[PDB]
Amino acid sequence: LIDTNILNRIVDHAEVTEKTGVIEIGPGIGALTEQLAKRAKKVVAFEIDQRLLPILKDTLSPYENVTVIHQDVLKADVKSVIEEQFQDCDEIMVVANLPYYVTTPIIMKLLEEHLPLKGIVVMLQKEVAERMAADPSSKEYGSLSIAVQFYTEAKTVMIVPKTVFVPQPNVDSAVIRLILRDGPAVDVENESFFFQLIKASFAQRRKTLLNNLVNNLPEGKAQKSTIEQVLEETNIDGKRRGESLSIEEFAALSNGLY
Amino acid sequence: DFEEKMILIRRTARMQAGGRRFRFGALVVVGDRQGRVGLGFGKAPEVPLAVQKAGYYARRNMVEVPLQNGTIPHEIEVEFGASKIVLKPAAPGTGVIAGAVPRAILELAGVTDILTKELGSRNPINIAYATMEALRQLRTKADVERLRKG
Amino acid sequence: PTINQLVRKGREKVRKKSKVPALKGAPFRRGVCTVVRTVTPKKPNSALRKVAKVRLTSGYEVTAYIPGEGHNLQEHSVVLIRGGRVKDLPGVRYHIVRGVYDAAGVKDRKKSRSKYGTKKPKEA
Amino acid sequence: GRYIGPVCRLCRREGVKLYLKGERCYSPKCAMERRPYPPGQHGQKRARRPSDYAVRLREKQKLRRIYGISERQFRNLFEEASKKKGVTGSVFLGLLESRLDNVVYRLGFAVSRRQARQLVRHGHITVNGRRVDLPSYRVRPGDEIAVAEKSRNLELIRQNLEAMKGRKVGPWLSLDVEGMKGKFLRLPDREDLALPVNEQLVIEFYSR
RNA sequence: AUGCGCGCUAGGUCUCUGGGUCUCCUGGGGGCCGAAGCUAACGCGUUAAGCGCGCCGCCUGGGGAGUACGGCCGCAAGGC
RNA sequence: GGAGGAAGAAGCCCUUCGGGGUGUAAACUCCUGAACCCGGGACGAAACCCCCGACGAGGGGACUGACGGUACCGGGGUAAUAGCGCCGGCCAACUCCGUGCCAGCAGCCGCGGUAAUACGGAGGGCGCGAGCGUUACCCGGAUUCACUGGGCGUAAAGGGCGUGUAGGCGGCCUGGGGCGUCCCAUGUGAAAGACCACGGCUCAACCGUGGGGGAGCGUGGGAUACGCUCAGGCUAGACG
Ligand SMILES: [Zn+2]
Repeated sequence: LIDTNILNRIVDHAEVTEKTGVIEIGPGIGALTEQLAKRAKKVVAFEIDQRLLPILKDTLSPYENVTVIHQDVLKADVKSVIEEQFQDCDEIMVVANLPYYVTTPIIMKLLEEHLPLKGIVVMLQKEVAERMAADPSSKEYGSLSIAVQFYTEAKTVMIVPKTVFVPQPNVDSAVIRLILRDGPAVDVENESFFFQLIKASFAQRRKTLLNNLVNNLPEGKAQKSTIEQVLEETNIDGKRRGESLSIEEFAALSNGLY
Repeated sequence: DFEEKMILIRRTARMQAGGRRFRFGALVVVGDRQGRVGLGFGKAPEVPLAVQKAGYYARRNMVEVPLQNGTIPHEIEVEFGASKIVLKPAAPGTGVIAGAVPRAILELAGVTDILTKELGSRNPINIAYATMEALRQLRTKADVERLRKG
Repeated sequence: PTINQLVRKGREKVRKKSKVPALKGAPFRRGVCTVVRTVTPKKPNSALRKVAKVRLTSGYEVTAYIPGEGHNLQEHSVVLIRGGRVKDLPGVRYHIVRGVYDAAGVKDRKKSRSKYGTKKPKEA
Repeated sequence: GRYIGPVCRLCRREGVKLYLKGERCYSPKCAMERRPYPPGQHGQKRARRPSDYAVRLREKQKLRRIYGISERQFRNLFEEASKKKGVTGSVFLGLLESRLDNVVYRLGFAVSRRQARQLVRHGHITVNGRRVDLPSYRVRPGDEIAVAEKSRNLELIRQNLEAMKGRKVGPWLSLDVEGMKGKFLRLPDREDLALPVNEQLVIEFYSR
């Protein structure tokens, strides 16, 4: 349970309109979904408890916008539901609250499936929120930043102090907005190869990029000199750490010697 | 601005025409950890109402503690009914040495270093009242000088 | 009382009375059972409690409670007796330690093995 | 015999990021980035308001697990600190820092305290040009702590201190990376550290 | 169900018994309401159960029990 | 053992049958090497005794180690013991299954007759750790023998009253004594233990050096405010 005025602020920062539709994940009791139905047009809920469901079935009886789908959020064809339910709305948003452990995988899935959205608004966790929206030359800059800027433009709209919760949590919270762009920032010859390269690059923070690339990559040892030469032709320093590089810097390397 | 914690919740009963009627009492201390404290006792049919009423009462029965280096200016012993409280100043880096009720009262007052003791009857309500009375009866060097010399 | 009265008479000191006379200021004693039987608790409780009438090394006859799930005490078993009062039983002030002389630690305990004998069960 | 076993379990119980593992607790796998709730079956269940005793015990436990000493040694250090002159809290914190394992960790020879203990134990570390192999050794202001001559060529130490290049050490310590050595300047102040601990709670805990 | 002596701390009213410059003033007793104060409360409150000083007697949870043994007193019951 | 190590391997338990808990623990990669094997190897031991001295103070000469081939050094070296109590409140830490005032638990309150976070088992979790619990004894909490620091109308507690012995206590104004009282100096208050500082065993326990503190008592010298005593005066207590 959260104070009734904060949820208003998150919904406002979602720029919800009487025309837009919203996908909400894990309503629980159903605070958020309530304060959506009002200003929204069509609310769809993916939720699997059978325990807090009677509470949820009740709380939404007033409205006729909200609908409940008793399906796994991860084991769902999001395309199918998005096309099926929303044949009338102009634009679509996603506003939800995620239950810690499985927060990153959901966002990753929704982004990789390139659903026709405008943006994602989630509470997430403060640390995760910071990690998502980071400039190239930060301290917390990492793989997650690459993964999210590859699909959207991300920024934290506000911060939620750990004090506003009745059950006092151990960690803080934030609110992040992720506006989808009309196509990826940079073309890739192979999205998979890009993903493995990104994960291999930021394996060890302290070590220089060249060592990480040579060691971490499964067949990097087989072709060591090739990596050095391709890096050299790109005008990127081996002795430089991978942290400083921007998206385009990595993209050129991803092109590299595929 | 004021933060709140509970001293105790109790449920009392009264007889009626074939049955029992239960009323809840709450003891509430409020403070700011700056040298101001308040205590209240709220009686209501329901627990939330009792808490609200107790806080409401405490917000007016207000006491300023003359703190200095986060400790009491001088020792004091105070009797309320059959309860006795003893408070003594402490050097910096000692900590609040008290029972539940005295610790709760003193922490909100901004007191950081004190040695306390409870004597006689140890009923929470009377201990709390004794603590408040002892806090009200504290003076500094300046006050004593003003009264004496003028 | 007046200070003169304090000088004249002073203050009496209280003497603690031992709750375990039989042990005679010893942690444990060795005894032999004479009667092994069961008794019933006071009004609030209702069960059958195993009690042994033990003759100790000291010239005392006492009743000791037998804890556990089951015992193997005959009328000639050498036992070790320990301090500890059983409230509901009116007259027993002593306990029997399991797995010492003739009493064996009760079988297949798994949680509280420090008490009740019970060498650790070796599990493959 | 120190506490050996799961680590980030404590990260969690304590509800605060205790850096007890090294650089893993800097990645997205600190076990506080994920699943940041108390360990166990009943980890996600509404928590009853903590008692004063519970609060004090938890604060005391937090501290103890940051430095990884026993209860016995912790109590002895507390008793020693209380007896001395000055604020008990500051003196107590000062004493815990002077642990040789603490210091070698702080200087950056190790990424964790658990391996700083190993390096000091195995005789890789020297004090005043003499081998010392005891994690509980207390260093005074003005002691020189270096790596043994025999251990200079080990890849672990080189990799560890290479990452230390171009990063400021604590104000109460001095380091020379080139010579692979360091000097203890003075006892650290209360503010100089940043341990997420309210020492007053520990003092009151031990007061009872 | 309140040990004795002394000192201090607002008054009002009824009554017993003295003395004066006689409608009042000043002593010594017996009660009732009540300042401050004390008490867990009932209540006490210049006749204190308030503020103090001096001296004596007594208490250390209930029952067993004012019981058992011993001693002293008494003709006995019995008492300490 | 250390670092790295999955949106999370099996087994077990729970489940709303969607997963979530054990859990970076593990499995694996890299790394350091308790034990163990070789080569050295102690401090504790310089005197007694002889050599010129003088038979002295001075200077030279050897002999002597139970501990022990131990501690400790120099190389080579393998991931190489974890248990115990508790989880209703006091008091930190919750869910299933077995039994149904039975078997039991219990330090107090009490729990057990179909839900029981209180018995037994399992999963999980707290606390300590080569230790952990139990019993016996002492102090504390106990201001519960109350000097500091309690009380006696009704909770236990005013003698059934008077006279009075010993004892305890005692008005104000000057003096003498200086017994109590206070102060100064000095002797003692052994060594070890307690405190502080420094130092030696790789640190600490342990030990060493130094510095004080210390209730009390003896001796010598000071003060007279209060208690005491010896002198004198007063009327406010008391007596006539
Ligand atoms: Zn962590």
